[PDB]
Amino acid sequence: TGETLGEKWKARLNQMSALEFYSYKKSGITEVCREEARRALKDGVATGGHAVSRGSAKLRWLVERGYLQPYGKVIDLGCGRGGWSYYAATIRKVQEVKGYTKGGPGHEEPMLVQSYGWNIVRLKSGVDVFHMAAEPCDTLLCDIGESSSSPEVEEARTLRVLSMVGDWLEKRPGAFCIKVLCPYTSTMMETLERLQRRYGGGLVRVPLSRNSTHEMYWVSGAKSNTIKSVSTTSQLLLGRMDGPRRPVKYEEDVNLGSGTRA
Ligand SMILES: Nc1nc2c(ncn2[C@@H]2O[C@H](COP(=O)(O)OP(=O)(O)OP(=O)(O)O)[C@@H](O)[C@H]2O)c(=O)[nH]1
Ligand SMILES: Nc1ncnc2c1ncn2[C@@H]1O[C@H](CSCC[C@H](N)C(=O)O)[C@@H](O)[C@H]1O
Repeated sequence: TGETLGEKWKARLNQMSALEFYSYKKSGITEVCREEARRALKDGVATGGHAVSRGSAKLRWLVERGYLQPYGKVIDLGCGRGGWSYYAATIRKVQEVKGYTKGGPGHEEPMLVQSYGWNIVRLKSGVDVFHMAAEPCDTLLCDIGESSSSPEVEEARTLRVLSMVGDWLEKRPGAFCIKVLCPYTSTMMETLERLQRRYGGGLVRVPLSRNSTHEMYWVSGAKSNTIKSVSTTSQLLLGRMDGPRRPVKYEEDVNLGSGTRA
């Protein structure tokens, strides 16, 4: 014993055969159709309203449910191509969005499309956020966390993220959404519950997430129990390994429109 359910799921995950993992990573998950979005971005239709990545539909799913209500100044730590930034520009109460990513050889460089509100969005690449000082903001976004086959490695990097956002949350942002890659260890649930008492909010699982990751999102509009919501998600991914394979629930990708904003 000694293992959490999430630590049990990870061990079983690492022991699946090639196809067993292949047919499981998207068994029963929701997924937006990205075929026509890439073809228009590959060609260059910047005013078609196409999302730059799958991150737009994931963040949209959270906002269309009030899991957070962005407004005012928005900071997007780890913007990559800008899926979260280009969607936040379409929110009415949002007035300004600033993005920061690393980019480089093995990372995503920001894309410049013109969906609705593109003129208020800036994406500065080559920025290490862990060495960047925190600014006062209205809403804070963070989608940083690379996957590892080791739960202890995912633990360490997830903790590095939550310490970094500690000074950003200290700038009293009104709303926030922070990616929690590994929330299933004993220390994480201890850590997250400590940050919750202090900064509020709650942990949420997104159906668009693959079953190959235990990531959950720490949003400001939720008030779910720390240990209960994780264990519910740990049991979900475990139950999806045992039974028969399930189809993917496809849905239409988000369209962000076009045009400028004053
Ligand atoms: N048994 C098995 N487990 C894997 C494999 N690849 C990843 N896992 C696990 O998947 C976790 C995260 O996978 P990701 O690479 O981030 O995303 P993905 O679901 O694998 O998507 P793909 O890269 O297309 O396979 C890793 O931490 C590994 O623990 C594999 O090939 N076989
Ligand atoms: N220490 C760091 N500082 C700044 N950016 C980092 C970073 N570590 C990783 N990143 C970047 O953060 C990004 C997170 S993936 C972001 C995807 C985005 N939310 C979308 O919807 O498109 C990656 O592209 C990675 O290159």
